[PDB]
Amino acid sequence: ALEEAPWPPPEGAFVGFVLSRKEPMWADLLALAAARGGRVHRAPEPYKALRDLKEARGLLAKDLSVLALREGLGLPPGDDPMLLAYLLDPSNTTPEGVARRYGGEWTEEAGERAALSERLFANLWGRLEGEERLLWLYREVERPLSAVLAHMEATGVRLDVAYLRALSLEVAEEIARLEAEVFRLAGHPFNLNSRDQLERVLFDELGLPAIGKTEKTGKRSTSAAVLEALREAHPIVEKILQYRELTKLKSTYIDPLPDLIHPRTGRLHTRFNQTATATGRLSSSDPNLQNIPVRTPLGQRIRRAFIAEEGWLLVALDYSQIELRVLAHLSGDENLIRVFQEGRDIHTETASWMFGVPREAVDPLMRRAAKTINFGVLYGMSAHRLSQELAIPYEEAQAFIERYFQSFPKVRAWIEKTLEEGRRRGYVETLFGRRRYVPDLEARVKSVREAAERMAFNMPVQGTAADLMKLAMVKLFPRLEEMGARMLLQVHDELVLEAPKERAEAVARLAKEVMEGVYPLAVPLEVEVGIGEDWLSAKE
DNA sequence: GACCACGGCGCG
DNA sequence: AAAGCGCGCCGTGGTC
Ligand SMILES: Nc1ccn([C@H]2C[C@H](O)[C@@H](COP(=O)(O)OP(=O)(O)OP(=O)(O)O)O2)c(=O)n1
Ligand SMILES: [Mg+2]
Ligand SMILES: [Mg+2]
Ligand SMILES: [Mg+2]
Repeated sequence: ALEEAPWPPPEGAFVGFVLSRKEPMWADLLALAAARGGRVHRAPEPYKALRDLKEARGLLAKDLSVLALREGLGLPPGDDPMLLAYLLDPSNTTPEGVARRYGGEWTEEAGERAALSERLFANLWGRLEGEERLLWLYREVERPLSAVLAHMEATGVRLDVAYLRALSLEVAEEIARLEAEVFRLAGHPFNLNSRDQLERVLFDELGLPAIGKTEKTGKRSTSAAVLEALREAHPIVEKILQYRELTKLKSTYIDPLPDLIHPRTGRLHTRFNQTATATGRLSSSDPNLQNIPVRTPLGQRIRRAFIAEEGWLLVALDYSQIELRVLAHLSGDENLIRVFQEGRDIHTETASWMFGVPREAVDPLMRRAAKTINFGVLYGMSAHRLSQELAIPYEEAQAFIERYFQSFPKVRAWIEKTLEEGRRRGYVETLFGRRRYVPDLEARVKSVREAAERMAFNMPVQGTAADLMKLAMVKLFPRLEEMGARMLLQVHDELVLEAPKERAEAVARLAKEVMEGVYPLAVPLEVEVGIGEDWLSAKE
């Protein structure tokens, strides 16, 4: 179809490329092509050809940019049809689907990918015309953010490998102690990793009371919540919970991470997926660095393995109570606004009630426990679940939920208004106009409809917080480059940077200010910042 | 060796 | 498990 023309392509051409594997830091670049003006140009040798491009423009542009950075080439990502489609409808998350939906087919040939990028860009650009607010998000947030993400991905983070290896050996011995006790208590060995085998042991052999059922298959659940309720019924329960905690951490973090160090950089490299969530948040994968443990003693030990380069420090910055502040702005609730104008902390207040201690006596881990409670209740947690999680009577859980919303009267009104508009329009939106379609708001099945409602009224809050963080990253990145500091990770409302020791204090101050001032709301945004040699010490 | 669905669980 | 929401990865079980 397209006239095949000699490499290289003219400037502004759209690229297509094929990787040996999905991870750009680990992939071999198998093929590269570009398309423009009814022509397709195929590179005879992809790696060398990379040097001819001045911009990665096309589907998955960021990925190619990350591969280019890895090879020491400064090839920034530009237009990407994925970002246009994702803004039109965040269910647009794969090139396979976007292609089918907007005008072609995602194949495994670079030339075809190049032509496809060009055609999809034309069509999607046409769909965005008139959508002033989505276009603003594209130009002011998503497009420039992809460049920032590319640098983050290519930079990676330093990990204390020997430390994790040593930790693995210690945790293995403790796991053996736990499994042996579980087998002694069961009266026989079995695969303790199999929730099917454990189910039979707990509920059929030991005759414990089943408490809950699983979603898809209706099996008797062995979840931590069920085990928690059974803690008193049998000694084997506590041992299983401890085994579960250790094996989770070992199988997910301690063992896999050390093996993922890149041979060229000597660092660990995640992917920051820009078109992966329904709300506008980023996700992180291969490996996921947005869920590194932090709650338990062993989890904290693991977080300590994330460290600064010699002569550098980590700077960790985290928005205070962020979705509550966002909620205050979206809902306009006078009481909630006043909470933040007065410098109050709702997590600490709930924690002090939960644990029956003065606010001054609330420690960091008590405060963290209050977050599930505060956001749980806000986004529709049942009194039954609440009562179970707090080990208080059903009636007390009910009253806590009532006082919560009674304290902030306009919140319920905002929720109702949000749902009404979502029903009529078919979508809900963030402060900046990012959309999520929620068709099930009119489902005739109550459980399905109500589930859709909770998704719907949560999206403007979580999504607005996401837009704010993305905007802050776009503003902050060029200031960091100027100071010779690096942006390493984003964890939803937190950034982790790496700075030369002599500039770390200046970097911390500047980053705090950029993040707090990103987009003034009806309440102040506050950012907590710490500096340290490891990720744990840097969050104070 | 691969894929999936599921339950389960780590973080935000 | 339960009327929190958003993710990605683990091992098991079942295929292919
Ligand atoms: N169990 C949780 C924890 C967090 N979040 C969302 C809402 C939070 O505001 C946001 C950021 O998570 P944080 O842990 O940083 O919580 P906060 O910003 O609210 O409190 P903090 O002051 O400790 O940073 O993610 C959530 O929906 N459910
Ligand atoms: Mg926060
Ligand atoms: Mg946070
Ligand atoms: Mg799942």
